[PDB]
Amino acid sequence: KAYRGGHLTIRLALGGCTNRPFYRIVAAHNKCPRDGRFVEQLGSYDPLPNSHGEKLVALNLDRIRHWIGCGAHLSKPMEKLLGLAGFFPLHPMMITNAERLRRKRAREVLLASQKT
Amino acid sequence: KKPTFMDEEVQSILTKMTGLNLQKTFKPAIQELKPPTYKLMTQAQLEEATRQAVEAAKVRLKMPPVLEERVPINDVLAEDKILEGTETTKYVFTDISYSIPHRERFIVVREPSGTLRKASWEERDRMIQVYFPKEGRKILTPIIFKEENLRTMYSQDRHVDVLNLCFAQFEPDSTEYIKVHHKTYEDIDKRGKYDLLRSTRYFGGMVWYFVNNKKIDGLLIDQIQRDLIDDATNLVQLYHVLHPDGQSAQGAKDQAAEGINLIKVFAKTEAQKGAYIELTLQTYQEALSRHSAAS
Amino acid sequence: PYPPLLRAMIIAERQKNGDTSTEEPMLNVQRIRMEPWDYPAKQEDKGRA
Amino acid sequence: CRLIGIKDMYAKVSGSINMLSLTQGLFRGLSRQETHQQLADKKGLHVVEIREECGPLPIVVASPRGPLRKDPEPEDEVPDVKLDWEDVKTAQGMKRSVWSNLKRAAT
Amino acid sequence: DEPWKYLESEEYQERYGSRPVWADYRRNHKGGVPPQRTRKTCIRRNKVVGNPCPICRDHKLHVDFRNVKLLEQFVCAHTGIIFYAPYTGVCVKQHKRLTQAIQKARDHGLLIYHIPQVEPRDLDFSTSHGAVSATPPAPTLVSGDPWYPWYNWKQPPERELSRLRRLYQGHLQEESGPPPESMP
Amino acid sequence: RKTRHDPLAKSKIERVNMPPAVDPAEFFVLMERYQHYRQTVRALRMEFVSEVQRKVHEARAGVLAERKALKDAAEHR
Amino acid sequence: PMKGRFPIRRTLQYLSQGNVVFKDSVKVMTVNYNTHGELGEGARKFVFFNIPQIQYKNPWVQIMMFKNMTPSPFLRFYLDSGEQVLVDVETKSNKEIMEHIRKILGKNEETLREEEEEKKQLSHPANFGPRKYCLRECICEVEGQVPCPSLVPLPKEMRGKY
Amino acid sequence: VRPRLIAELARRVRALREQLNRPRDSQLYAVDYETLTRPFSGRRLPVRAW
Amino acid sequence: RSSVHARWIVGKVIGTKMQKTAKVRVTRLVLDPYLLKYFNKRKTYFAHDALQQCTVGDIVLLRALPVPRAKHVKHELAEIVFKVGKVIDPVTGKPCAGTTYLESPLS
RNA sequence: AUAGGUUUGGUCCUAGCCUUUCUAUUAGCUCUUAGUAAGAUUACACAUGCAAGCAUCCCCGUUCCAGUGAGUUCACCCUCUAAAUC
Ligand SMILES: [Zn+2]
Ligand SMILES: [Zn+2]
Repeated sequence: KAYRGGHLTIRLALGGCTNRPFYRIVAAHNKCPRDGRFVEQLGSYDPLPNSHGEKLVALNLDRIRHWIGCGAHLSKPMEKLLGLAGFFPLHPMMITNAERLRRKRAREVLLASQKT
Repeated sequence: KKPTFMDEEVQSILTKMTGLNLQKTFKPAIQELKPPTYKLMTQAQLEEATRQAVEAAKVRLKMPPVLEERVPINDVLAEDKILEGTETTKYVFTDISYSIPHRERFIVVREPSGTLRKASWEERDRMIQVYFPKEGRKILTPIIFKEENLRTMYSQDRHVDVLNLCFAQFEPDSTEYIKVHHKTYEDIDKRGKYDLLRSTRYFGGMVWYFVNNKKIDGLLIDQIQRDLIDDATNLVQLYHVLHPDGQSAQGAKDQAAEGINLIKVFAKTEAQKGAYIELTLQTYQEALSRHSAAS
Repeated sequence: PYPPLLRAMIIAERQKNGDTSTEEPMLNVQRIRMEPWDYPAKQEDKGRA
Repeated sequence: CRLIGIKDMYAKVSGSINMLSLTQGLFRGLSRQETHQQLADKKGLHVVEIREECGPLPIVVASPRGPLRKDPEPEDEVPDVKLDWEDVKTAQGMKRSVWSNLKRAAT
Repeated sequence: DEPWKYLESEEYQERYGSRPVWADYRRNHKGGVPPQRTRKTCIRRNKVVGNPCPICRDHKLHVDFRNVKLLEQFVCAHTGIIFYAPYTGVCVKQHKRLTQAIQKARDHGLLIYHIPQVEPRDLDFSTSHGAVSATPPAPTLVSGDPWYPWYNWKQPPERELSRLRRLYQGHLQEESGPPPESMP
Repeated sequence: RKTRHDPLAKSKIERVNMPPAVDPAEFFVLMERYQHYRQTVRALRMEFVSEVQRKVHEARAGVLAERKALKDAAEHR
Repeated sequence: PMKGRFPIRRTLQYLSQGNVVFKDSVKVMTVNYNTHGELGEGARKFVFFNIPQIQYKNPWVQIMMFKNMTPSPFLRFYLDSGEQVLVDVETKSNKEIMEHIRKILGKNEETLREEEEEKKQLSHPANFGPRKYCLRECICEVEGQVPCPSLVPLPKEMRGKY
Repeated sequence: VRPRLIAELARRVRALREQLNRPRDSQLYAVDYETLTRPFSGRRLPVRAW
Repeated sequence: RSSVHARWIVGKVIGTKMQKTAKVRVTRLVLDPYLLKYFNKRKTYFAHDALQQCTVGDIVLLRALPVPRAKHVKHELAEIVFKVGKVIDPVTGKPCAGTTYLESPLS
């Protein structure tokens, strides 16, 4: 269609079955259905662990470069994965929620020691 | 400088040793069948068709690259101790690209230590076969690549197809490719079916393996028994070039060995059953006195 | 610094094109300004309801 | 064809399916086959085979029992042959039938 | 219990011959074109149906990855395809077990199947690239500074802290706490 | 979802948007992170934007572009 | 039997068996040919056998055929810049004219191969889309990844039975 | 295409009505200061502004 | 450049009854998807001619216009390729009725 | 279609109708478990509950998603070019 106002968005699209998720990195317009008209599929993210166990993710880094240089507004889980990868700096919230658990384990360590 | 597998001289020598049996290169295989086509030609066009069949047999008989093993990669790109302890399972990543060659694209792993380690060789092969699948390769290693199963196909004399399966599954610079190839070569040296690996592209590879880690005794044995005599000599010649500091080589340029002598020299110098080599030459020359009398 | 992977591809690309050129891949940052969460907007780029 | 020994063949009959014309036409055609040696003798050329299963290898099936003709066969470009629209339909994939390639029992 | 024996016995050459096991069976159906699927199971419960199929008629014909003669009986010889269930007359159950058995024999070695010579995966076989060689290490990595210093906690001045409190009092939450290091 | 003309409900005719408890050092260090990130990914975005513009400009008119154009024209003549 | 003298001309392999893939400069091809005369037999056979092959491969080029208007058979090419190439065909043959136009105003093998390479760039092996465009639809296949529930039941880590 | 004259006319008079009888700033951001409810808007104010 | 689809079209003049306009008939070859034989299909084009130089029956090359003049005039005359009867052999620039040379080529 | 049944006293030809195959909905009779896909007939009338917030006041969003198949060649390519994202 047209969608009055809007931009492209590198985002994740769910495409699996119940209790078995899968996200395909898609460069779709923001005002479009989640699973819908994507301009270019840029990658895939299988979040369930392998039999060996490696949680595979894939990225057409060159085409992601092209669409970012064309004006794609990357969404927050995409920023997380690109930090995890190393194409983008580690996201602030992925270090902040880290330090929130670090101190939460401590809250437990001390309480546990008092119990013992 | 020592010529490797891909020098012009050694590549031509290995070629003649292989041989081009058209009825073995282009052989009836049990695939899906379509009705055969028919043509009517003269003797000249029949000769042209055989020449083109020979050229296509050379194309099918181009030698696979024998290469050295690869150093197991262990290179930590980065280490985010702040991310350490957040995720439980690893997260492998692949620049799928489209035009970057597969030995040039970046595949990395993120571990629960925060380490952004570069992906290993096995993980690299697995990842490229997932995202860029090539016909034949299954990311789980085939169970046919074991001791008892490989021995079963060895007993059923299936060595060419062993090498074919190894080619499809594993990359030549990989350890498995080398181990499986060398175990097959030791097996065929133990019993010995050099006609079974003749006219196949994996002959030049058996030769280098044997000459480099020298066990070419059974090679010369079958070669002369089967009257492959320009071959035998070229095989010695290749041994003499690959080991130029051998006393056999010294005796070769001292005694101006130019033909069969080149072999007798080898027997009397480094052949582990030189009595058998020399004896089969005497029996070959007894048969030669016979067909020279026939001539 | 460039992010780790991007740094690796850049040093590898130039390593390939040829010149070794082992300087660190820095990028300029002073071009980017630092307007914080108090800077005001414009009323024509706005619209009263 | 089980009484004759023919094991692999395709056959479609159309027009009137009368049994006492079906058998007679079948025997007429099968007894008026032209064999490879007769073709080689009639044309003076080698009759050679090209299977896709073996490869580019030429397989001589019938050579003439007399002299070999040395003028090559005339490559008549764009041959004037009467084609069957059913064959061309099956080749181009516009033959849509829910009856054609059905899973049947042996022979 | 252990196969590879009956097909070399005498009763196999008495009941069958050099002929296939499945070359005597005709499935009863509404005439003309057969239904394009055989039954799902000759043996329901422990009862055998009216026309037992080629495999379900001689309890002795066991199916596994080592019964090579039966496997080559049910697979074609001039073409490397497994014969389909209407062709042979076997049930959907056995056909499935036969596909499993043929596959298991194929990657156990006790079955011949044509393997195509594959062409090399890549053209250049070098290993001289950054993903397959080393990289010159990061200043942070030869040191121990974290990549991008903004990841480390660094307490701002208490003047900024109290300015924050002046902005957000009342609903203000607790204090801070420099984050720990080796969380258990 | 709803449109501009759906009567608003009763349950939401009154509902306090009680805001989240603001912690202190996390808020300021989090701001210093948010600003650093926006800056470095802005730098990466400018790099990618100029690379795309470079690709467009050299594909339209580069040096190999003019080379193949003049070769095609000379071959035509 | 298919109707017509040479039924091979309407068989969709003969049409995509031609070799002339006109450049993007040509717009109009005009074929003036003579029905009688022993010299214009090449042009007559070129109209009969090869004009169908030219249009299938060059689908947007106007090909107009003119009969006995001039005493000599000839071809004309109106090109987008404004050009009017003339190729007389008297005392030639249809294969000769075929070769002639593939040399003069026809794309080269490198050009069609290169143009072909750009096409394959679209069908990408890694992409996971429905079987009309891609090759795999989920990673529920790649053996080693968790299967699709439907085929293999998932362990009791699934929700509901938590 | 049959012209949508009525739709165009309705658009035009809607625009002219919006231009002319536009509600002003006074009867817009005014405030019942006890319950924090503006009028003609009916929405109260966020928690950082009471 | 031009917003007109058809850039260059060779056609035939049907009528000159409108002032400074020629009604022209382009004939293109469209493939019957079933019969696979190319059948001529015609589209009527209205060309602008300023000099009233084309009569009915001429073959005319029409080029496009950057932007249509009238509702249907989207093309202009580029050449009266073949003038009714007065046709000059392009190969030998000597007049020719049809199949015969009015003026001889070996002049 | 690998085809078959049926005109007649009988045969041959032409021919219609039907059969055999696969899918979908509904009806009958009868039905154990587990997983998963899919799930008004009606553009007829709808009780009731919920589906649009956010936010230091401005704005922004409620023009999207989600739904339906009434109407029906406003969907594709090129030229030109306005919102829009860089
Ligand atoms: Zn059964
Ligand atoms: Zn799935």
